[PDB]
Amino acid sequence: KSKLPKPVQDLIKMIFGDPIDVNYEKLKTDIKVVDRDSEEAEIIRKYVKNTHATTHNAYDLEVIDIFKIEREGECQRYKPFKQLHNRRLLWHGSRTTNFAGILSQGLRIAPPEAPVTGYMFGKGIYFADMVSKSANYCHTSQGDPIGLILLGEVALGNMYELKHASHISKLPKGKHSVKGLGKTTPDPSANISLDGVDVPLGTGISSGVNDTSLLYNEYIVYDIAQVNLKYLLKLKFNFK
Ligand SMILES: NC(=O)c1cccc2c(O)c(Cc3ccc(C(=O)N4CCN(c5ncccn5)CC4)cc3)oc12
Repeated sequence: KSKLPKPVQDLIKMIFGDPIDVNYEKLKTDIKVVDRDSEEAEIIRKYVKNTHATTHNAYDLEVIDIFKIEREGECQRYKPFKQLHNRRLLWHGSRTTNFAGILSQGLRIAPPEAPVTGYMFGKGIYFADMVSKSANYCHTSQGDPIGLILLGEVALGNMYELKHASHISKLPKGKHSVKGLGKTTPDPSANISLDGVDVPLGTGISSGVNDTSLLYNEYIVYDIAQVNLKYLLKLKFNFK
């Protein structure tokens, strides 16, 4: 029998579809349950509440569990970016069947053999500031309505801000990331800081950007070391 807390046991069962504690160790990730009552949990629930897009109206989201995560070796990998400016807490969704690999190997760039279809700025690691934009990538359904989503600290630095698809060969000198500019953005006046990381949990407003292909922002880094995975949420999708 497992010596892990029940919510972690349930997470492992979800990810692996060996004993629980053996499957836990395969993730090479410290997983802690975040207390419901805590400042962190309050902030995260607000981020989920406030950044569900109006056009993503097929479902609403309920947070079941919040986990704080620390991948083995992450501290030393992220160190060269830990002091870069413009570090933001951003969403990344993925199918549940991908999470064993994501936690054990981290988020990775798609290999050459994968289609570039779906990647408007070329292969990289993609994030949203609107929970629903990322939650769509969980590919949940009425029959399978529980999904997993990440919050990563992403070291964005100087952003190369684009409005139309462009598979850039290289970042311009002095740039660290790409930001796709959407028509709607979390209200920047509502940004808060959590442990030195900016959290854009404002309700969506018009960005005032015209001549753009994107409804909502997206953020791309091209070096896996610019990501520090921080939280993993188990979400209930309530389909309408
Ligand atoms: N995932 C997000 O939260 C996200 C956020 C904002 C913009 C995009 C945006 O344009 C994408 C692109 C995207 C493009 C292609 C795929 C895609 O098809 N993928 C294949 C499956 N996959 C995977 N398989 C095995 C191991 C690990 N991963 C994940 C990738 C998935 C997503 O994802 C976004």
